[PDB]
Amino acid sequence: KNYYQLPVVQSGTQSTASQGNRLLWVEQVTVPDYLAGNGVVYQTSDVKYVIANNNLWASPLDQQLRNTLVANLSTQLPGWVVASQPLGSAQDTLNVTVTEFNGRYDGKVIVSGEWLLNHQGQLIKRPFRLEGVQTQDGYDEMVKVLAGVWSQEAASIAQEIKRLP
Amino acid sequence: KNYYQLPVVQSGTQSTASQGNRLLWVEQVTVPDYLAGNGVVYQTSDVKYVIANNNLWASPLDQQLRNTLVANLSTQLPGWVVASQPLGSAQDTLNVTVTEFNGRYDGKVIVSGEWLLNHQGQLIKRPFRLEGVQTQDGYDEMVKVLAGVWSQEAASIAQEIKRLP
Amino acid sequence: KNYYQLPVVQSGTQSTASQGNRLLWVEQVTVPDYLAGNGVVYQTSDVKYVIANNNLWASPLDQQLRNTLVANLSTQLPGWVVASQPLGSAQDTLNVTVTEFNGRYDGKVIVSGEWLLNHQGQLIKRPFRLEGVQTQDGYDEMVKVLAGVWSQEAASIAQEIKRLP
Amino acid sequence: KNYYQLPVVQSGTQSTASQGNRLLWVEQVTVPDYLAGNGVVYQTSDVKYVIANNNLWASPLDQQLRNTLVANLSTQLPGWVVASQPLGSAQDTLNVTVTEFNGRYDGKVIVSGEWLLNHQGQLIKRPFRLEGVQTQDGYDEMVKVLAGVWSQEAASIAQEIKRLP
Amino acid sequence: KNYYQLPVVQSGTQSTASQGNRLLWVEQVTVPDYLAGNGVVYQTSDVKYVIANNNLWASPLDQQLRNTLVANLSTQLPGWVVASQPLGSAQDTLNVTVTEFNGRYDGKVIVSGEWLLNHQGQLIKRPFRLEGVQTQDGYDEMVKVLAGVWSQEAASIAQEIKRLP
Amino acid sequence: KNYYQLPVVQSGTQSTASQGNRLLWVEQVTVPDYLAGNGVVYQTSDVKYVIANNNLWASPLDQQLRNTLVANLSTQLPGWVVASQPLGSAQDTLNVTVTEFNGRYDGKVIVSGEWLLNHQGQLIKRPFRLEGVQTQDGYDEMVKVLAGVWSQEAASIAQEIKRLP
Amino acid sequence: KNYYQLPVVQSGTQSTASQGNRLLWVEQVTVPDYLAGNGVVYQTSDVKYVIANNNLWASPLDQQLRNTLVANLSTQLPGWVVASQPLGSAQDTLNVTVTEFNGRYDGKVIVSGEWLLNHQGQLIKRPFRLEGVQTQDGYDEMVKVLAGVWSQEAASIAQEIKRLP
Amino acid sequence: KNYYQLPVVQSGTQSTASQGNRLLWVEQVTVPDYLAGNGVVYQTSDVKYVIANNNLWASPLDQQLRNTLVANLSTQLPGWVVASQPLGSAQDTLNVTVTEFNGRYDGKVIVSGEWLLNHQGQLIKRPFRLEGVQTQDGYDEMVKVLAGVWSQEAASIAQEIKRLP
Repeated sequence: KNYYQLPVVQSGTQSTASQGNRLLWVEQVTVPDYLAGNGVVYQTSDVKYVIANNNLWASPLDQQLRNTLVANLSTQLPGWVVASQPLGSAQDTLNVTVTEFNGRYDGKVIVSGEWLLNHQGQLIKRPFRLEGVQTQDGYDEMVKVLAGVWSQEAASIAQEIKRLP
Repeated sequence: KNYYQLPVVQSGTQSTASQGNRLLWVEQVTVPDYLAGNGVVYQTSDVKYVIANNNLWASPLDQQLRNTLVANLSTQLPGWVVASQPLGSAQDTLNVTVTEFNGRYDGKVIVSGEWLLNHQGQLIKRPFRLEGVQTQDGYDEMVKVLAGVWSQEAASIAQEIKRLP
Repeated sequence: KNYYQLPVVQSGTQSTASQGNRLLWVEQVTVPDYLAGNGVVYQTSDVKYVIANNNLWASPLDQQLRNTLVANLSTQLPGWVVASQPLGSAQDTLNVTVTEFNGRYDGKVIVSGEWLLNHQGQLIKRPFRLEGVQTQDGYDEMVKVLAGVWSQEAASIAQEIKRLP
Repeated sequence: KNYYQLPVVQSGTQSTASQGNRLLWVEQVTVPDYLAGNGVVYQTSDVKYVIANNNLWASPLDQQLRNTLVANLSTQLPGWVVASQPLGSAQDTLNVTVTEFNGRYDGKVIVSGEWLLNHQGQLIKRPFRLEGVQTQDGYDEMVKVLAGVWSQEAASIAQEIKRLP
Repeated sequence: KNYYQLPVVQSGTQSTASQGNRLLWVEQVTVPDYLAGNGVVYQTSDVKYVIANNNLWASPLDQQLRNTLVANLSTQLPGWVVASQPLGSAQDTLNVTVTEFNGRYDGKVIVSGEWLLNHQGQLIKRPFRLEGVQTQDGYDEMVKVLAGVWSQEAASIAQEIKRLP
Repeated sequence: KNYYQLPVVQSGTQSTASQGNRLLWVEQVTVPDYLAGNGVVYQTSDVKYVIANNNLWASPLDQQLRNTLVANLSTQLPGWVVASQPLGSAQDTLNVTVTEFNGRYDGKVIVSGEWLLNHQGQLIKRPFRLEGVQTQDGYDEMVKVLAGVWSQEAASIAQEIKRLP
Repeated sequence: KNYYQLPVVQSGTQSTASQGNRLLWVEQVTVPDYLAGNGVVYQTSDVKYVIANNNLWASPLDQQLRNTLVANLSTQLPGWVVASQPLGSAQDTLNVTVTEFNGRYDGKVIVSGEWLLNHQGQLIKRPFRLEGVQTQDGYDEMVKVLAGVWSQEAASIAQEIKRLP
Repeated sequence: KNYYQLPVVQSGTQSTASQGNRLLWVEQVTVPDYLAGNGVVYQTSDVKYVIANNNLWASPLDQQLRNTLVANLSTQLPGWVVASQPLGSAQDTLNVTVTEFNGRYDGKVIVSGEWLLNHQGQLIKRPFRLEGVQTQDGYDEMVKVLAGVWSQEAASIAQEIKRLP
């Protein structure tokens, strides 16, 4: 048995308060049943996949993505309070649905999905596709590159958030 | 065991929804139990079909159709915001039913169904049938052609949407 | 294993709108437990039946009847919007209960049931019995003649609908 | 395994319900668990019965009784509208209970029960017992005679209905 | 296997109406778990009982008692409408709980319980104990004497009802 | 397997409840899981007990206690109406808890508990312990003595009730 | 098998009434899953425990603690009405959570937890740790010392209650 | 099978909550399924962990964390009242999430997470990571160090609380 968990990070000891508002609530990262299960997958063909047997998630993938996104956004938004729990009526909402989170026959690892943001009536939706390479052909390197690309797309979302005050 | 999933396309930097009218919600695409089952269907006679036991959907087919439809509509409606979740009050609703999504014994592939749309009170209903050809013997080519036909019908829905004031 | 599904049809590309109203909602085609199951049946005597073993429905019979009736009424009512989903408060309702959907010892295939329609307080109920013959003694021909007689009774209902503007 | 179902009779072109008063709803006919079970009962002594293990109802007996009652009442009440579903506000309600629906060791068949009806506030209650004779040794003849007695009691209910202003 | 059912009776063709009111609703005859089960019991000692193996109830004892009480009260109250279903707001209520329904080591068969009646605020409660003898030592005779004593206590309740207009 | 049940005593012609104040409702007597289990308990040491596997309650002990309490209270309160179901608005409530209902290794039997009563707003709380002696070796004698002690405590409750204005 | 139950006590025949108020409601004694189960435990190390196999609770530990606390508080608060059931709106509330209820490698038996009291807005919370010794190394003595220390902490709570009129 | 539980510390005579402002409620500490499982985790590589099958939590880890946090906060906030249950209206809320609570293959132990607090409308969010060293080979020492780090983080939360007016 081999279980993997996305390394969750933290933003030091900033202790951000809601005095300057800037609230953010993160809903559940919706994921289809071929990634939402406990099985790590590796694209072997154009539409054919392969579910791993003993290479599983430590906790379900959607919860991992939600918590790591909350951590990455809290790190990459200094002065913002981002939480996976409801904050208030003046909070801005974020809904993420992941479409791909696997490797590929060429040794590449793909992340992709869509994210929507509600800011006081203004809704902004955007899809994303990103790729990384494995230095060593292993599930360990696969999950690590997955986490790296997850951090990349979290940084993209943080930039898009900081763009509109 | 082999698993197949329809590739969910994605665009680049998308638009916002502060206009309100550029909103569309794709409710879950309903399919009958012979398509709702996790097995791939192969039409062998006029009313006879065969469900493959070792060739399955990676995730349930209805969720795949809903997600791929949302992605295609988000691509060919750049000024709009198409989502698989509710988006507002003046948001538009799109209810799609799929009656056939399988191949035939003559080496061909069929996709048929219906769809209803609500544009600010006006309800528009349209059925559709489409037929493609898989050129190489294999379920992978069948799934590829199926995804292509699904994208073609999403483009048809986009064209019908753009035909309104 | 041999699974059968009623061939669902379509009405081209009419794109009927609710501007001229003419809404129709189709409730679930209620069917007793000797036909509502997955087992095709063949009347062997006056009250004795025979449930088939490997001759089953692709999807449950009631859902098949509901969807095929929606399709047949959409085809046979040009200018009407017929759906298996609620349309509005000004919609007319239709409730169908099937009593027989099998073959007979003489090679005949029987369809029968009752249908009720609500049009703004005016309720119209009517029973129906119809028969067809099988050119070849086979379950394939049986299901095909069943679909043909289903289309026949759908045409009867469409005429009864078009009778009262 | 042999399955039996009561033949559901049907009339031709029936009437409408714009008058309101010509409305009747047959609630689900209740039978005890010795009749609610899917097995055919054979009364062997005064209080002793035997439930056939290989001779069963095609669908549960209570639903069959409700449907056959609705059909018979729709036949012998041409000016009325009898349905197994609610029909309006001024609609009439018919609650039927069946206490015996089986054959006896002397070669005879028994059908007994009670029924209550609500006519515009006036509640009318009447019990009934009827006995027929099966002439040929077989469960098929028993079911035939049972259906005939059920039709006779439906005719009795129709006569009691027609006796009101 | 030997199943027994309390013979339910009827009151001819009186067709009692609610014009003279006299409504009666019968609640579920509550019975403890040593009689409420499917097992006929036979008192072998002061507090020791014996549950029969193949001598069972055709339908659960409480439903049998409720239906037979409804029938006996409808027979023994000419001009009253007694039902196991709610009748109206002006109806009188009856609640019965049986404590014993078995035979005894001496060949005697005991029935006992308590019944409460609500008539427009006036509540009348009363316990009862009654005994019968078996002419032949058999479960058949046991159930038959049980039904006879049930009719006896039903007659007692009918007298107590007719006592207070 | 041997089953035991406490004999539920019964009186003759009882009284009515038009006075309102002569009303009492016995809520379900609660016992812990070592008494709530269907097995008879035998106290072997100070805190050690043994649950008989083949000597069981005919019906769950708590329901037996509630019914026997209602019967005894109906006997020793002739002017009152004690029931196991709600009786009105000015009705009185009696909540009894039983902590011990078993025999001891010295050949003796124990019954202990508490009870609360609501008399027109005044809440009265009283605990109780009682000890009897079984004279002949056998679980039957134990159950007999247990029922006797239960009747004694019901008489105590009756005496406390009669002590109020 | 060896089952143990905390000896519940009683306060004679005081028959305390609510005329002088002094109500007390006891909520469920919340207990973690290593003590809340049916398994008696014995601390073998600093953080290592040992769950007993055949040394179990007669009824679940939390119910036992709740009932014994109700009894001890009723004994040790003369003139108060303490119950495990709601008493009224003017009642004072008590919430207890136990953290330890086991023995130790040195033969010591530890009880510990926290209790909170609500008296008309004034909330008073307090933790407690207490120890006892076993004269004989046995589970019997263990449960007995547990009950003794439970009585001790009940006396402490009774003193804290009597401190504030 | 070996079970481990974090020792829940306890103080002496604590304070009251009549002031209202000295109130804190610790909602249930949430951990992912790799920590929510009853098994102890041992981090073997960067993203690889191993869950011990025979070394388990005595009770679920999340409940243990909540209880130990409440106890520590009750110790280092003498003037406050910290509870695991709601305490009032002006009460403060503390939502803690734990992302890591396990040891590493270099002989070290990690505890990381986040926590949010609501002080009279002001929401304060802070993450934390802490690392200890187990000196003797054994899961017992690991659990000891884990409890120590948890107490250290509770002290950090107490310090952040005391930093407010």
